[PDB]
Amino acid sequence: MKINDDIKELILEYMSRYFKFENDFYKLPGIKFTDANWQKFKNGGTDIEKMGAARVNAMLDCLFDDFELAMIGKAQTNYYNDNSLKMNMPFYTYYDMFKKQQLLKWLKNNRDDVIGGTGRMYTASGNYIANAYLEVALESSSLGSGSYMLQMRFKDYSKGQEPIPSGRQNRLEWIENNLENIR
Amino acid sequence: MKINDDIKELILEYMSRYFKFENDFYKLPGIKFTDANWQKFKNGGTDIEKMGAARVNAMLDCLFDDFELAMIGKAQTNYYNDNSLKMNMPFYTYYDMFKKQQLLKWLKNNRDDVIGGTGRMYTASGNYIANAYLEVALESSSLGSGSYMLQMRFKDYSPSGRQNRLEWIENNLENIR
Repeated sequence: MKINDDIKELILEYMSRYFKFENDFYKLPGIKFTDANWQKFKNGGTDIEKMGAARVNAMLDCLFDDFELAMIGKAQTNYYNDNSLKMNMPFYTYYDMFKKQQLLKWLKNNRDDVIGGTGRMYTASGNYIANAYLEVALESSSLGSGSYMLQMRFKDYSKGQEPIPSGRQNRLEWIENNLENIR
Repeated sequence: MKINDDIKELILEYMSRYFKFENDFYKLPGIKFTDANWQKFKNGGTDIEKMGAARVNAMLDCLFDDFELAMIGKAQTNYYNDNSLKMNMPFYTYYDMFKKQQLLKWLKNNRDDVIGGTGRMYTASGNYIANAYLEVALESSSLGSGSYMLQMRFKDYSPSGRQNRLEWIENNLENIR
């Protein structure tokens, strides 16, 4: 893992995916940007490398599962050592591809260990964004109390938007039928 | 995860495990402390929360595999929500326990997939500390070019072949942290 402009672009990309209103994110405890400093951050006026470590890691902690933070670091290693990848796509897009390949690996090795659920997002005003993402985990990686060592987040980007069913088998089949629609 | 004093204590603990001489670590590119500022950092004079994000994450990147960085964050969630854990032990100690329990899980449920090898550490003077740690990974998690999605590091405080090195790990569970 390396903090740089690719990570700033990744944060801003994922912030826009989960948060309809930017202030629901940038006013969060641990992040707490003023309206002016937020705009400065979005527009390239603030070097993420020199920003406070707690603030940068709080933005990452909000947007990504801890396992996704490991995937970001592993994706960076692949990206910075592959000239074809750097030539063709920005880092955040490569990360989505790395993450999708991890899900394909889970589905291939043991589809029956793949579980999921709807994820919500806490806002600065003390409310929640319903259906912010689809949370996917390997059941065997359970850490107890709804925690999992291997866990990921996806967003449904289809026009069709096939309703995500509640029920273990129906959800696994939904995932398998919407692989091209989730990012 | 969360950057706080528990992480500063964790960095200092792991730095002491892998680096015989402190300057081999704190003078590294991307970390680059002066002798005076390192002393200030070491004895609570520098707030890690306010330090540069790239510097803090470079210290973490050196000391931990990216999968271990995920384990730190998951361990923090368990630790901050369990009053018995906070009462009895500091965070870094709990993290070693969380990590050890992850290894036991791999040995129990993914035994035929457990691979290992010697890890080396790059120093500020441009050389390598050859047997810095035992590297343990799940072969099926391979990312190509010696990279693995699921990978951990252990320090031995006390062998050729896959099932053999596996038996060494199983016989030295109490000797590694």
